[PDB]
Amino acid sequence: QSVKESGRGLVQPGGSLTLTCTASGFSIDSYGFSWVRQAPGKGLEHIGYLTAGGRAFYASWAKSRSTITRNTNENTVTLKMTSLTAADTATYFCAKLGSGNPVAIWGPGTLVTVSSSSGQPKAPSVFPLAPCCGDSTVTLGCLVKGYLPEPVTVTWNSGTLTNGVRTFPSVRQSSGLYSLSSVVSVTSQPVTCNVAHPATNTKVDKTVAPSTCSHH
Amino acid sequence: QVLTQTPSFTSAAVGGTVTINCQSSQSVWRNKNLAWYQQKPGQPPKRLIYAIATLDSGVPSRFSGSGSGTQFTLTISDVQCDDAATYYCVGHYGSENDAYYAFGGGTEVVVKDPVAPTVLIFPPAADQVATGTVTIVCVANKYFPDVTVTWEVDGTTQTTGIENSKTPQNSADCTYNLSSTLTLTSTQYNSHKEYTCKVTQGTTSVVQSFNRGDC
Amino acid sequence: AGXAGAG
Repeated sequence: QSVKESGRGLVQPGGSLTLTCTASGFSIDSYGFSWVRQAPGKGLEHIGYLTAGGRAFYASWAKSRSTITRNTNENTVTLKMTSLTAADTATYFCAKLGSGNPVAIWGPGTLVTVSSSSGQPKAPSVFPLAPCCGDSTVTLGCLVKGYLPEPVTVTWNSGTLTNGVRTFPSVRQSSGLYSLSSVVSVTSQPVTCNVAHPATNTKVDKTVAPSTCSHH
Repeated sequence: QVLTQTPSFTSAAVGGTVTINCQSSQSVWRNKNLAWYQQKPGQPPKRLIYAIATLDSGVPSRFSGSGSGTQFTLTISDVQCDDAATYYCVGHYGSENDAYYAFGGGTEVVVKDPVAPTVLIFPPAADQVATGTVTIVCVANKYFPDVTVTWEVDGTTQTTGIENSKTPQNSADCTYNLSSTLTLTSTQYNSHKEYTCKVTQGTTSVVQSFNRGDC
Repeated sequence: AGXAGAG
């Protein structure tokens, strides 16, 4: 009883997006599924619904350039949208909404960046954050700069640090590239921030020294 | 606009009461298929209520749904920090051979408990400067209500180069955290000495500063 | 019918 979205996260205007929703723990023809999207800092908006019986219905704005499809062999439902503009940059969800029935099921979402002015995929440069060399409880962090597309995942000591761990929302920089930062409150351990960029299958591990001093 | 949700923004102290209303331009399927979703920034929405008034799993009793026909209401009593979120009504519509959904525009719910921030500043790592670009990071910890950030470089107020990013209200204490970054070229960074971030909440300012030569 | 469009 879960679904997971997958697909190319960096697309160009004029191109198309293709997003696949794969069901786990049940068969995807047991229920009707919707595609829903959320543009940055905007509300949820319904794209279309594939009924349990297999008919697709589209919102008026999406009708002409969207296609929702089902493959019961692979246990998937698929969204394709053409004639993309930057307005289509958004998080896309497949979901059984459960407006009136006990079962509701949402995927984690998949972040689609539509740009031709942002460049090509790019793995992040990871820089430690530490207080100035001019001085036991200290906040450290890592700046994850200049990646494309979203998302990155940041853990500290592989997730075993949790106290005062704060990972801030990414920001789309003027270059089209993304950046975020993450801080942790530490009190003696080698603290390591683990950064993963799934789109390029890149994993970085940066040990953060307690200060900017060169002697660490 | 099939579903008109009001208000767009509401606010309460811990233990207060919040009401959100949803007006539908036509009846929902079976006069029953209306649900309420809770979304926190950067997370998938969570279903609170379905079939107008049935609570989902993991939903506290202080959430209540009601209504009928074209009018629906969600109320939250004894509001808690974990209830800070954006709320959406979602309706199902159609006939025997047409089907669709509509979301309301959404209601931001802010839960109030005032706390003044502390501020840290992080000089650029040594390996940044060689790239031609350096990003200085200022963090405002654990605060409510919202703050403004000013950057000063040798007393000169910075008017561009800034990126601010805020964590949603903490589910335990209602507070925010803010990340503010100033980005400069390496030439510019090496041309200046004192870097200052000033965080202002109402009238109180908090300041944090470093000198490039010290780090 | 739990949803519309069931035909």
